[PDB]
Amino acid sequence: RLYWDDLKRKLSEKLDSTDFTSTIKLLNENSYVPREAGSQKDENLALYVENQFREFKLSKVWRDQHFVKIQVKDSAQNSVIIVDKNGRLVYLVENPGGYVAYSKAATVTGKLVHANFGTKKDFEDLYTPVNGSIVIVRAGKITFAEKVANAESLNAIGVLIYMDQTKFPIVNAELSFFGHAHLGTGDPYTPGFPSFNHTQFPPSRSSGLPNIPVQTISRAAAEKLFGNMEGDCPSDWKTDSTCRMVTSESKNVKLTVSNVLKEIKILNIFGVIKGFVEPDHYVVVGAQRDAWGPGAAKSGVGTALLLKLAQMFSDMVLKDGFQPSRSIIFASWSAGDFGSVGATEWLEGYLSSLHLKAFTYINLDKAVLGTSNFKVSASPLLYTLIEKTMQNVKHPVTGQFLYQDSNWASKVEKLTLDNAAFPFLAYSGIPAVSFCFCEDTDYPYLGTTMDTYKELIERIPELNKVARAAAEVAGQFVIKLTHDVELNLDYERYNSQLLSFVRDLNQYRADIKEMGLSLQWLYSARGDFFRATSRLTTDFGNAEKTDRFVMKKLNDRVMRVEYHFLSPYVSPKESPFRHVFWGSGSHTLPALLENLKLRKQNNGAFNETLFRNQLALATWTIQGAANALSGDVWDIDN
Amino acid sequence: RLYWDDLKRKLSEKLDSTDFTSTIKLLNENSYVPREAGSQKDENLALYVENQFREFKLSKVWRDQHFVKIQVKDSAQNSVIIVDKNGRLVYLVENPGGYVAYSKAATVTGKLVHANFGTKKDFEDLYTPVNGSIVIVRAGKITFAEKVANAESLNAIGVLIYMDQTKFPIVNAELSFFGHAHLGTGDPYTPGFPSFNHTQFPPSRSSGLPNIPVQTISRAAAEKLFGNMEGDCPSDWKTDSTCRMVTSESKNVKLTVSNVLKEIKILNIFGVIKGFVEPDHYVVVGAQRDAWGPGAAKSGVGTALLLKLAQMFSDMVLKDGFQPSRSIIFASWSAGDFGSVGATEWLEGYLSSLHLKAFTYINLDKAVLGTSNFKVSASPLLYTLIEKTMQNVKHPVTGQFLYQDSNWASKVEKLTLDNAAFPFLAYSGIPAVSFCFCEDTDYPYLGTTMDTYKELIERIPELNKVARAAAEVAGQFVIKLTHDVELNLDYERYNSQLLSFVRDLNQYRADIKEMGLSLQWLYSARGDFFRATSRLTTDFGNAEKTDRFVMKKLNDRVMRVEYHFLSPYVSPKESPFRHVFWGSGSHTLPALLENLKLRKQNNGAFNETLFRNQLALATWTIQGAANALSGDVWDIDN
Amino acid sequence: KTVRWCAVSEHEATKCQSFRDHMKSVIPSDGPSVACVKKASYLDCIRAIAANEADAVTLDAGLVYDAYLAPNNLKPVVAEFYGSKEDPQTFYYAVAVVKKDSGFQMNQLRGKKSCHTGLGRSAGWNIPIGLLYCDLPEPRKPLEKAVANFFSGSCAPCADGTDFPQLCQLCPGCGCSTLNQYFGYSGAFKCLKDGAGDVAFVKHSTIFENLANKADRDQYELLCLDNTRKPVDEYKDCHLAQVPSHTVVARSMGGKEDLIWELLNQAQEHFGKDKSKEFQLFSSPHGKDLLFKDSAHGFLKVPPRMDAKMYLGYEYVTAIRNLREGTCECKPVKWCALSHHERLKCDEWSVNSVGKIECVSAETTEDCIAKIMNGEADAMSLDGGFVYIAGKCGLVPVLAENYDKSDNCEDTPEAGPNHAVVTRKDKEACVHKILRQQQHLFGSDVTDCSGNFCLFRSETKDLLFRDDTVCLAKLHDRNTYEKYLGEEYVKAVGNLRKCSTSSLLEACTFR
Ligand SMILES: *[C@@H]1O[C@H](CO)[C@@H](O)[C@H](O)[C@H]1NC(C)=O
Ligand SMILES: *[C@@H]1O[C@H](CO)[C@@H](O)[C@H](O)[C@H]1NC(C)=O
Ligand SMILES: [Ca+2]
Ligand SMILES: [Ca+2]
Ligand SMILES: [Fe+3]
Repeated sequence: RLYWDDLKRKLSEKLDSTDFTSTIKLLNENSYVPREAGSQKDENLALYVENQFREFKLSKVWRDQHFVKIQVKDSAQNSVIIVDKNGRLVYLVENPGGYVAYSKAATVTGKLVHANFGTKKDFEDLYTPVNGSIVIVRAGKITFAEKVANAESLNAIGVLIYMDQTKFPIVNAELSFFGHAHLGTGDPYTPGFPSFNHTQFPPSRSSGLPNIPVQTISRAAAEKLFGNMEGDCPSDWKTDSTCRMVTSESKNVKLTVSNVLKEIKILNIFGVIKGFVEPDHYVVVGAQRDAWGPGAAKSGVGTALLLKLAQMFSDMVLKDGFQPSRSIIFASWSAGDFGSVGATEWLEGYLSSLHLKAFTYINLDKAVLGTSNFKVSASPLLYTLIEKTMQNVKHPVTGQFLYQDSNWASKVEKLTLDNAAFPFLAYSGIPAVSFCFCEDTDYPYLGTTMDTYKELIERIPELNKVARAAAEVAGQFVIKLTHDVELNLDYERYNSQLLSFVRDLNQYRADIKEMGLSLQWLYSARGDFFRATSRLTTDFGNAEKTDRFVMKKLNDRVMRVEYHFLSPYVSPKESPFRHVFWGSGSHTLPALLENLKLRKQNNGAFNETLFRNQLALATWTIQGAANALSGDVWDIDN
Repeated sequence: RLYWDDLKRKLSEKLDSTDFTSTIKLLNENSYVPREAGSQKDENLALYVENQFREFKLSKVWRDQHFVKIQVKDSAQNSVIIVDKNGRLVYLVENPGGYVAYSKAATVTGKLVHANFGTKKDFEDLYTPVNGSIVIVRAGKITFAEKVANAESLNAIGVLIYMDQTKFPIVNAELSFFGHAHLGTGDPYTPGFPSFNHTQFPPSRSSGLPNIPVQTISRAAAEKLFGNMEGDCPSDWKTDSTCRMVTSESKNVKLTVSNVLKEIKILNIFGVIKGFVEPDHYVVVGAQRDAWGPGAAKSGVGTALLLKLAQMFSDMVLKDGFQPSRSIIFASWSAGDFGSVGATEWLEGYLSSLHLKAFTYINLDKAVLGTSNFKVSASPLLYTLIEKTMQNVKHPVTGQFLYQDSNWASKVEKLTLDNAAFPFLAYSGIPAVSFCFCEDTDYPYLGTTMDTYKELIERIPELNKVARAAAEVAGQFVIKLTHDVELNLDYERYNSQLLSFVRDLNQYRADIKEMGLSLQWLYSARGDFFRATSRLTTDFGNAEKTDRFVMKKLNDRVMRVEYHFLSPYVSPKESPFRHVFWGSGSHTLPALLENLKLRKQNNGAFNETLFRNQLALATWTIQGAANALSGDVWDIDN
Repeated sequence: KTVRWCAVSEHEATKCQSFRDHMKSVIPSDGPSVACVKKASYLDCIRAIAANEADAVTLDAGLVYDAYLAPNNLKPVVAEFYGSKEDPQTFYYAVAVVKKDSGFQMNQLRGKKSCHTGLGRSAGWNIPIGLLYCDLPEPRKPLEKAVANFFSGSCAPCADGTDFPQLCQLCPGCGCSTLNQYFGYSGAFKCLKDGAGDVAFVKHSTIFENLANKADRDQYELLCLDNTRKPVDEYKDCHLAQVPSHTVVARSMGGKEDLIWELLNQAQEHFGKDKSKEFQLFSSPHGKDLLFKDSAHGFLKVPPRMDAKMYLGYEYVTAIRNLREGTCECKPVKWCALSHHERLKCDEWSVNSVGKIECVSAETTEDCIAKIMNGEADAMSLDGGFVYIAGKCGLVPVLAENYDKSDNCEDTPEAGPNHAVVTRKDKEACVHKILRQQQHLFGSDVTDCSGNFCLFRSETKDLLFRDDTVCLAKLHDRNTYEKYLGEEYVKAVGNLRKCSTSSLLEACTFR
């Protein structure tokens, strides 16, 4: 009855009558002003979202409660002081308000070195060895947990994180910020399994937990520390002129962190709209609810969009007459500041229920930070779904469409650990998308106590128009994926991804030829993957679109490509991020290249026995994915 | 057009005109007389089976070649001698013709102890400590590899395997037998991945490989060793009067094994019959081809049935007019004597292609050993499919039906490592079935050089009638599973299986209450599983059978139960047998009970931290399987 | 708003357009209108309402089963009554009509010619073949093949002629429509009258509809269950079985049930029986039993709670299911739970009984009672107020909760009314057997409920059974809803049900 063009206009008309700024301001009320995970204010907004979902008359509204462990700054405050070579001296630098979650919590003392950002590359260029010394690093480029992980690997005693004026132009220099050092996602005390009372909560701990204490300090406190340090920082780093390299031989720093664990109740509340054709298949739209500070840019916007998209889509079903072929689930996640806990615990608990049933995840967190450019990080398959949406949605400030760069796909950045979409793509194997109307520089007041509604209005004057544009892009993703009987997941796109991997491995063809190894099998594995998508593309062309049975047999083959890229050789408990393209582990394809980079330098770091195994499994992972895509189980060649 | 009764009669008429004995005799020709894996005679029969399949005009006939590593007795023969306390003395006992594959191959010397069968229970009752000494064990009750594994755990230096007259009434006492000591299935040098040239064959070894030398010896050679031993064997064991316990303090045994590895080519040849409704779903029928000796009972019968079932079913499609809703694949496996290698390498290589596509495996190996009783080892789900076939197929000797015992399901024995159906059920998660017209005592000439056609005819006079009965039972399994649009996989049966596990765990309720643990969550997990099958049973009742779409949505939920019982917490490479009911590992349900048995004895063997984790994952494995069975992702309660 | 009505063949189509025209004049534009959809068979009409091409169509009670099955999902909303307008009847008699002095009885029908109303029909298939099902030669599945060999020649409408030629011997092709000479009640009787068949399975009112002469009506006889032939006028004394009345079905969700009944209520008050001479609702000169049956005198509203399985009843739904599948020590008793705590105690009880008692949970107390009706549940405990509601649907109590400690608790019952354990009529023997053994194992025990299981102990207060209960006493007499509660209590809750009425109580009173 209703087509794509009828749906495009019906969505746009609802967006024009929707007031976003009034909703974001309502979430920044004194009642929900502080929304720490498992707090009264977090539950208050949860009950609000539950009732609101129930008011939009959705198909079903249910809640899931988890009991996860987090870390908080308790009675004993953490402090950073400078001491002499014999004992306590110098002066007290600062007692920070902010802290780093999942820290080791131990008193440590020693020499201090500036590792800058804390990138594995930053440490390698350091002229000063980081072994047995406390390192200080700027916020940015990477995750805190990544920052700590790189330091702990070089035997550092502790890590200090601060925000320079250059990257973070903030007036107040006494301002403190929050973060977490857990290298992973979900509750670190329940890895692989959900945090339900069913599991009885057994004694188990994640390997992603740091073994060294971490603390965040203010700009002013860092400058006090630089005063006691000597050596000018290199012009390579875009930083302040106050920046200093190492402490003098007379005085050194002493960090003491004493945070304790706390068990809390998290509430994950969902809302679903049942489909008419295939209700068992569903697209999930998630958004973070909790925030350490006031959270306007972090969770304020995301939760406002979640509620409004659930309103607009429900009105289109009941009133307009829109019939989705597949279901839509709206999710309000909690404990997101601690590493996307709520979302990862749900994926770990209902893994079997959404196996090959959930085909896409849309993340609404941090969708609005600036206004300059539009940035999206997603799976290769959603690439075409985005490209089509970009040349259909206009920019909120200018008049031009979002599609301006033809080679935008090559400038797409990989999903990071702090993103809520990471666990969906790397652990579960569900194509996820995270879009942003971002700025050249990240939002300064992100993890601070100055993430207020007022600061958001001052930085982004036309907030209502940008939030409407954000909901329009997200709204067209839902429509496109649930409206037509053909899935918009482009399996074709990936061939560029495999070609890129083999070209990078082709550069080291001489080193592979030297060993008793050939590359011809990886050429075929890649080639067979193309022939598999080419055969599937023709198979879509030679089939009737109106027939339900033929289409379902073809769409199920499309829903298996992301799953087949999850390594079937590693344990999901020890290495949850099984995905070979965007995961972490020796099983991933990037790690195969990273290991072979040590071979060219002729040092004792390259592991030949590990590389022969890495190449063996990856060749068969790409081949197995190719064989399973087309030709059944007998039409395969080799 | 044709129904069940029309199919039953059309199959029976073809069976009456089929001559089986002539086929088994043709396979025992001088051309295929010795069929060692990767030998000329093995390839000869392979080419014969390929051509024969091609002559029956099947849909497609294809071959898969693997390059696996096996062990063989080479130039240096293995020997067993008795020596004095200072050096070489005594006398030479025997140089065996037979050997044990995948042995450590090392010269060892020491005291000898009779561990009887070699069961973990047998060792615990031994009055003589097995630590630091060579053990001798009878063939039977369990696998060689199991025999060795139990010995190596108690620090034994080596293992000797012999066949007593009581269990094996063989005239010739100089007769030698073959076996393998690898605790697992498949090529032990390519665990988790297939043995293809694509993997480049990296340096990797299975943990199932024994670290101590193993050798098989004849009855006569054992009696020579008993002559030098003292101590009478207990009446508990049904063994010969020659049986002696330990060697004297003056003289001890010296075993030396020197087998080498050999790379060989294995050919796996398949034949498929495409279905008309759902060709992508298929049932697999496999049979072993290779044999160390002549192999009449081991592979002679199995391969004869494979060829004839492929003939009869092809004639029903082309001539009679039989239309199977799902495909049928006939498989001729090689290297089966080495631990079902051919079959496991195929499952490890096309794992992705048969995920949720293969719904049953029928094994034809060792279907005919005796005539007394009918024994079947299979999954709980096929239980009802068997019960129905047993009250439909008549016994070849008597006139009565096979269904005589009402409580036959409770007397079903679990599948063992030597069975080719084990890898299908425990690794892949495909319900498998293995039936036998077995005898009270196992076939004596099984792994020997006396597994000839002549010996088979003498022991089983009416071989043609028993092979026809065997093909009739296997033939009705194929029909039933491919004829009707409803799957005959009974998900209901399993509830008895879960009830059995919780009752066994309920006996130790006092020990669980003592710790900070409750059992109420496992009661619900079990209960929720019943409610899930009950809801699915009613859902079949309220749906139209003629409708293709509704049925496919229901049959896909049935095909997921076996998969959901495979642990999703353990690595498929390290612990391939993921299945929690019939696998090996700390992840399995039996292992949870076995670990809690050490708690009641108050010794330092019970691991509380391991048990709390074992209980946590298993509770959620049963719960997750329940949640995923019915109610989608929002209709679930808790 | 317009209501799309489905018509089978040309005959019903001509009556539909005439019905659309006559209703348009007497009813204003603001009121309901009638539209017509052309269809070849009754199966095409069911698939049409499911695909939103039609809205409502009248079917036989036995064809309602087919309409309930997914993905059709149709619920009966308006049912027609027979007899008279003063005394409505929601059930008709199914009888077997044969020629006078033929020499054949009910037990001897093999090799005889038969005339059916249609495949899946109550009086023409579900009942006649149902009694002779377990006497049919093997195999029994498919059902159509066994009837083909039993009768020498048969005419069963709406049946596959290519696979079963013997069932379409008397009527070639097996037409599902009025286009066929032998279709429906009146068609199956014409199959007997013309001399094509020896036995015809129709309704008791079919003879009076086709024959008006009293001398011609005495030329036939009715076969009884005890192999006897009785007069045609005596149909109450000699009949096969009583079946539910024909009903009009619509979609479960968005099937405008309130709009269809609003249309049909005005149809009977303007063009009903003996109301108008221009157009008749239950009569047509083009054919018999078109749109609605000629034996019908009006329509009655079907309660919202009553679904298709409830409309037919346990006795009839099970009969159809066993007729298609092939079915002719006690089974586990499925207990019904209300809350989370009740099923948590039930699950522990399930394991301790070793699969003798299972658990099936429902949303409310009223929903558990409905599950015992269709077969999803077996037994549950209920208070005196709910025993009246359960008893009116067709569930008899077997056990009573005794709160007084005595020497013989199970032997002697208590009066108090007390909480009673109600169950289905066929599970009376099993429930009273299994639960009696459970009381001997988990009944009255010492303060060891911390270690061992106790049935009459709960985590909170009153779960499956009340905490102040000593034992569940067995009733010596077969007590019903009136026998257990007494003559005084029944009148008390009956008057209270008038002001405070539940959806299930109104649905069970319908039949
Ligand atoms: C779950 O466990 C927590 C303690 O970790 C307890 O406070 C809560 O009441 C329990 N809830 C349930 C349903 O067991
Ligand atoms: C595979 O490798 C073996 C050696 O292990 C070699 O003999 C054979 O020719 C190779 N075949 C292919 C297709 O590479
Ligand atoms: Ca977890
Ligand atoms: Ca392998
Ligand atoms: Fe009827």
